Amino acid sequence: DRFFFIPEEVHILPESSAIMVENYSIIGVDTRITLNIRSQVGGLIRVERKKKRIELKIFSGDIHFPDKTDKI
Amino acid sequence: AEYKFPDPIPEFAEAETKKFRDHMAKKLAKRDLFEDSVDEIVGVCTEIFETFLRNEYGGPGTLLVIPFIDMADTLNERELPGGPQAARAAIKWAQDHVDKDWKEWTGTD
Repeated sequence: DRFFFIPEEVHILPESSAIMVENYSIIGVDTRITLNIRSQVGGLIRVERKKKRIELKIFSGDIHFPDKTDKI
Repeated sequence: AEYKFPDPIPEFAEAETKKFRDHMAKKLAKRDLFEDSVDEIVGVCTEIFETFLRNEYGGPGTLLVIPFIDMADTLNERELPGGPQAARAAIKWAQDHVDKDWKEWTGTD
């Protein structure tokens, strides 16, 4: 009766691609990712390097910080 | 080899602190919750944020939440109103400006 759709921007790139965004960096809309690729949405940047490819994800949302009593 | 973050730039900290203080003064004045303690809260806000930028901030990936946690605690310890609200306003401005301004200041992508 309800279905969900989280928006995530994922770029699968070759290992030799030049990445111009740092890991855990916050980028805005239209931020250049590679020489020919620009980000469509803004958020946190996560770069995962695999054996032959680089997986880059852009996570939209609000960044929150835990408290001492935060039982998350 | 543990990655070594770039050293904090005192000149960048001074420029960002002035921008942070101006935004806090304009933002906190619009709320009646702070009343007559706007200047004191902003002054306490300016001090902690300036200290973090001078000593610990080294660019993207170093914007810690601890100074903003200290923001709510210090105001609450001094019995100043709007502790969490002032810290929330400060952390929202930092998320939108601090990392971007460091890249412009240093010329790094």
